[PDB]
Amino acid sequence: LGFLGAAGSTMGAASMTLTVQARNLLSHWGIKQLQARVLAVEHYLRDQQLLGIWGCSGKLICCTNVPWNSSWSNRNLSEIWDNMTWLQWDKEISNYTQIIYGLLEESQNQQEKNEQDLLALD
Amino acid sequence: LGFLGAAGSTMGAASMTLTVQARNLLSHWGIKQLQARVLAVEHYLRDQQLLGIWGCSGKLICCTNVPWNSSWSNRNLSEIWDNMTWLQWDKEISNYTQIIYGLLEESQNQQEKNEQDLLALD
Amino acid sequence: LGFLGAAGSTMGAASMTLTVQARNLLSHWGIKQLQARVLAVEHYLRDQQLLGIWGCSGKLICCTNVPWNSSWSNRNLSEIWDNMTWLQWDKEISNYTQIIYGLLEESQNQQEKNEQDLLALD
Amino acid sequence: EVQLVETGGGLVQPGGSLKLSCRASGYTFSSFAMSWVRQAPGKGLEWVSLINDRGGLTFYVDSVKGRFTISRDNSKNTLSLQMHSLRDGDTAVYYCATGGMSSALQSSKYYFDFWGQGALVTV
Amino acid sequence: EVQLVETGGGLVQPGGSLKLSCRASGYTFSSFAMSWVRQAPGKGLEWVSLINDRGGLTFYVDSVKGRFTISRDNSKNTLSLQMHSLRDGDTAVYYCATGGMSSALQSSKYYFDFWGQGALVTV
Amino acid sequence: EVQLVETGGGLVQPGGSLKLSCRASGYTFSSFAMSWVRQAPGKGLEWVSLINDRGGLTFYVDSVKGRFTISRDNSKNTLSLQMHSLRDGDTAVYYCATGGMSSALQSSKYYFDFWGQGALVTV
Amino acid sequence: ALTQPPSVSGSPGQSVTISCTGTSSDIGSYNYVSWYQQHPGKAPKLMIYDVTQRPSGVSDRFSGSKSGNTASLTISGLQADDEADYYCSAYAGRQTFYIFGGGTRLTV
Amino acid sequence: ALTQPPSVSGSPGQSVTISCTGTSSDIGSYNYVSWYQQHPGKAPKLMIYDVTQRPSGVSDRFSGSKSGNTASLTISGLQADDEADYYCSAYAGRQTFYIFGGGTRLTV
Amino acid sequence: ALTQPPSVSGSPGQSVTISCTGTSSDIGSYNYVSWYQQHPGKAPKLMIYDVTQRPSGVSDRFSGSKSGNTASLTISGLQADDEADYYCSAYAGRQTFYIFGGGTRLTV
Ligand SMILES: *[C@@H]1O[C@H](CO)[C@@H](O[C@@H]2O[C@H](CO)[C@@H](O)[C@H](O)[C@H]2NC(C)=O)[C@H](O)[C@H]1NC(C)=O
Ligand SMILES: *[C@@H]1O[C@H](CO)[C@@H](O[C@@H]2O[C@H](CO)[C@@H](O)[C@H](O)[C@H]2NC(C)=O)[C@H](O)[C@H]1NC(C)=O
Ligand SMILES: *[C@@H]1O[C@H](CO)[C@@H](O[C@@H]2O[C@H](CO)[C@@H](O)[C@H](O)[C@H]2NC(C)=O)[C@H](O)[C@H]1NC(C)=O
Ligand SMILES: *[C@@H]1O[C@H](CO)[C@@H](O)[C@H](O)[C@H]1NC(C)=O
Ligand SMILES: *[C@@H]1O[C@H](CO)[C@@H](O)[C@H](O)[C@H]1NC(C)=O
Ligand SMILES: *[C@@H]1O[C@H](CO)[C@@H](O)[C@H](O)[C@H]1NC(C)=O
Ligand SMILES: *[C@@H]1O[C@H](CO)[C@@H](O)[C@H](O)[C@H]1NC(C)=O
Ligand SMILES: *[C@@H]1O[C@H](CO)[C@@H](O)[C@H](O)[C@H]1NC(C)=O
Ligand SMILES: *[C@@H]1O[C@H](CO)[C@@H](O)[C@H](O)[C@H]1NC(C)=O
Ligand SMILES: *[C@@H]1O[C@H](CO)[C@@H](O)[C@H](O)[C@H]1NC(C)=O
Ligand SMILES: *[C@@H]1O[C@H](CO)[C@@H](O)[C@H](O)[C@H]1NC(C)=O
Ligand SMILES: *[C@@H]1O[C@H](CO)[C@@H](O)[C@H](O)[C@H]1NC(C)=O
Repeated sequence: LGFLGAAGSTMGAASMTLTVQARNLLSHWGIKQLQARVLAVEHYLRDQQLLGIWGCSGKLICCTNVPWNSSWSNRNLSEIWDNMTWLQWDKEISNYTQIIYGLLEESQNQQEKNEQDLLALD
Repeated sequence: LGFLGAAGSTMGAASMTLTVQARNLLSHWGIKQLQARVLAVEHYLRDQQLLGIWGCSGKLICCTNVPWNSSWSNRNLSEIWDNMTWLQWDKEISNYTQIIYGLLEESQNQQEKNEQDLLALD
Repeated sequence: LGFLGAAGSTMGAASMTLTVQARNLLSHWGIKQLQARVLAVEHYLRDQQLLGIWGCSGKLICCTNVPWNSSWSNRNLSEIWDNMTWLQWDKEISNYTQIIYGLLEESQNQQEKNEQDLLALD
Repeated sequence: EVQLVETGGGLVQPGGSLKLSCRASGYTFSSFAMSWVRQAPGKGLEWVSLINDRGGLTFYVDSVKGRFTISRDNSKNTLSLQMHSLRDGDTAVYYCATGGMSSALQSSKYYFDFWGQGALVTV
Repeated sequence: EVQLVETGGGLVQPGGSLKLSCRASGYTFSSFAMSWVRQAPGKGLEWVSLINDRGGLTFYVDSVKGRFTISRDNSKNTLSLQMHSLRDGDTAVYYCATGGMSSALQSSKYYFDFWGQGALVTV
Repeated sequence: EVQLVETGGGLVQPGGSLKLSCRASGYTFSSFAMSWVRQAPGKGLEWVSLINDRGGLTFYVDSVKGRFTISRDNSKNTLSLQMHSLRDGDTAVYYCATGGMSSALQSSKYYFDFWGQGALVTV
Repeated sequence: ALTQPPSVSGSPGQSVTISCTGTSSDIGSYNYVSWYQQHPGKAPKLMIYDVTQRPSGVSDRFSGSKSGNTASLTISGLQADDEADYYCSAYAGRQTFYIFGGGTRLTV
Repeated sequence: ALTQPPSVSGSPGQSVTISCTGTSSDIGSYNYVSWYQQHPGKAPKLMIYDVTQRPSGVSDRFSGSKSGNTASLTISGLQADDEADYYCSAYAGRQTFYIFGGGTRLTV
Repeated sequence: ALTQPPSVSGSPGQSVTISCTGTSSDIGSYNYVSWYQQHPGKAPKLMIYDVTQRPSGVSDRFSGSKSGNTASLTISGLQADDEADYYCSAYAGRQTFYIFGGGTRLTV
């Protein structure tokens, strides 16, 4: 395949190319070229910070404790993974992204506190 | 609350707003503005590198194996967490920061080596 | 020792100074100085991204499931760790670096998928 | 004045279920871990369950591990215990108590400071 | 038409070994988890082993845990079972079946949809 | 010449305690893992404890797990064993030995290369 | 094992119930209990899965339910063609994976 | 359980000791052994915690100590008002959390 | 323990075999089986390690092998100087670390 080769593939199939996409995020006139590189770095770091905040700091794929709400475009399970591409999915739930992210942050802080308490039990 | 809303709160109470603060670290004339952004990125990375070095790479809160020395401003336990703010604490132990950081780095390298040996036991 | 003090030491001995080296990666005319800092940041991030991709996101030392091939400059085990420096080792296997990296990426994606399946077993 | 006041209880058939509750005041409810302690008629004291102050961590004695639920509502200042699949061996006075584990920032206790009077449960 | 067809089997001395295999078609082999189920002569059904669709995760019933290997080749559409250190207690018909665990993206089943006819193994 | 020389030992009452030590030379002390091996009077050999070369990892046979401490001082080239809550069953010669686990960079052995003569402990 | 005691019977056209009793955590906590129809010398056919579902190819005669720690298979009006052994099985919490019940024989 | 054997007694004004014997790891390793005063039909009152501490509201009469795997409660000069059952309890390593001892009766 | 049954013997110049039988997973899965020569009142000497290796200082007389769950030590032509107890030992999967066999006596 190669970079974005999986863009037209189903969401399930495309889950096998996350490595490929991840590597291509990093790999006066001149000042505007320099500005663009700096902004690209800041963007990269923001995505990494969210993964860190959500408790998914070193994974391309991870699980969380936030249940999927049926209100968030319930489109079955197999229909999403086998008969839809990621480009379509990103529109199906575009109005829920901020809700989901907020939930992911909250159901991390709750976990860190529980872990901290357990480490204090002699 | 919001960004720095917890600054006047006790250290204990303020531990619940770490997420808020973390997100606001990332979120010729023009060249000096560009320079400032670059330096902010380097600062961010230095803090992340220390967390990585200390074995606390993806957590807002983590525990270590370094004991607290009573010489490091022993101010009880409940007094620190309930009747002090983080701004005050940062002055109470400002002369011990480098000592603590050095200890945190050493009591990581010792742990990585022990883990490495255990993974070689058939 | 200090920065690069271990460069002439054996590979084994030098494994104890990884912390030292890691910290020194971060710690019109003016525009070229700014460019150099930006590029240094991008380089740093590329190394961190690989460690993330390989499943070794927060460690200076980690293990993988890729076996060492004898074709990759088989030089025994104790000879490499006790009678060779890292500078020499980097030449002994310079033509296998890309092969090894590719294997390390593949034998991660396989692991993430297996972990994902296990988390779905009620 | 710290008070823990239990309610609920009564006689239930073996194989049945019931729920106990405890209201509390005189202290910040949300600042303390709580537990239920069993006083069988002639045994005096048995630990049953422990819940932390945020209501997220629960621990049980093995004998009720698959049957009892300990829960909290910090807006109501209420502790509660749901007991399922009751046995005759569970006949006891069940006491509401504050203590046990703590927040890890505040001098963990590992003992009980306050007791209610307890609900009587017969099975 | 989905078909699972077993081969191999036969009588082997206790302490010996043998290998079974199952060829399959009528479905994408690589899309389904598979298992072997034992039918002892008078017991009917015992689960023996489960393998996921990518051939990376295997699970065993404790009684064969240190003796049997379950494996797959998705280019050949073949499921196989290697049985070592055989016991008389392993006499049974061994069935090839599709089902059990799934991919976690596709409605995990936890049941068997298809069965072959089974190989007869005597020890 | 590699030598391991034990000291300490003697007769101790059951329920008492004692400490053994072993000095060593002819090799870099810090390069090898070490252990204590028990020779009961008529049993010959029992493994008791293993310590790695940096003195950070210790392993014990279950029978002494809650009673014995194995420790090292690499500046003194000394291995030591503290035995608490002694039992009559611990009467044995205790040997200082080099070997067992290794550094993971250096050909792990899983056998003992050198032995001292051992201290005699009677309980 | 799960228990499906011997034996169940009835005249053609009558309904019958085949039971399957578990323990506590197995069919009590997991809604993955299946039923199979086992012919005397043929591979078994799936009838019921989850609790109440049936695969295509299975007629309306076969239905079922679960309550407490006990499951059952119901045949709405028995045919002579149903003289088969019935087996129940269920998911076992990733510890033993699947538990089959001792089966039971249906006579028409 | 921990053992506080029956029974302890003395005349008013005499000191008494109430024992509590554990096993190995429970009160041997954890300095979290508490004592309670149990009245006949009333909730118990905390007297001692940790090893030697007492809460406000508890008088000087009650003190205590621990050695080896055995703990004890000391009453420095017994009152008739102390006719209560005594219970000891201790932290159990996050496995069973708390172990209560069988209690023992004090008669003045 | 591993079993090295009593007893082994032969005339000077004859070869002898000393066995060491394990169980299943210990010497079956780990190729870390060593043999020691134990003199009556002296510390033991290492003869064999891994399966077939011997340290410097050990002569050609001592060799060995492993098959299945059983290991053995072979002496190619017995000397009177070999009247020692022999012990086998092996790695035990990081659970018990090392298991020694009951030893056995060699008489020339
Ligand atoms: C799924 O999203 C819906 C829509 O926001 C949630 O329903 C709302 O829940 C709040 C909670 O107090 C109610 O006040 C709203 O009135 C609910 N909205 C509707 C339309 O009923 C629902 O709770 C979410 N479910 C989950 C599991 O998160
Ligand atoms: C706490 O800090 C004090 C002060 O640095 C440490 O005490 C010193 O320890 C070194 C160790 O060799 C001695 O040489 C110094 O003389 C000690 N200083 C004083 C004033 O006594 C102390 O060890 C630290 N404790 C812990 C637990 O780290
Ligand atoms: C070690 O590297 C060698 C050299 O690339 C590998 O050998 C090749 O394996 C492929 C696999 O199909 C064969 O087609 C090549 O012909 C092999 N080359 C040679 C020279 O034989 C070898 O498999 C690698 N071993 C491991 C363990 O990865
Ligand atoms: C494109 O659609 C066709 C329709 O059958 C399908 O076979 C093909 O695999 C699809 N390609 C990708 C990249 O998914
Ligand atoms: C929706 O989910 C149900 C669950 O069984 C499934 O049967 C149905 O086919 C799904 N619909 C689609 C469009 O996949
Ligand atoms: C988001 O809101 C707009 C508002 O009109 C709506 O049209 C759009 O379809 C919504 N998107 C989703 C994913 O519901
Ligand atoms: C400020 O001090 C008052 C004093 O009672 C306290 O109630 C209040 O919560 C404090 N505010 C913050 C943010 O801590
Ligand atoms: C200091 O710690 C002790 C430990 O019990 C506590 O009693 C005391 O009140 C604490 N002091 C302050 C100021 O909190
Ligand atoms: C740090 O050292 C200076 C030196 O005078 C001292 O005044 C200051 O109080 C010290 N800070 C702490 C936290 O002790
Ligand atoms: C340099 O080589 C000498 C040769 O003996 C050795 O002793 C010394 O330690 C080496 N230095 C380093 C830094 O390895
Ligand atoms: C190569 O490895 C073998 C394995 O035992 C070892 O004996 C030999 O000395 C090693 N060679 C070198 C140069 O270290
Ligand atoms: C890499 O390939 C070149 C090609 O000539 C060769 O000279 C060099 O030695 C090779 N390096 C290694 C590590 O084999």
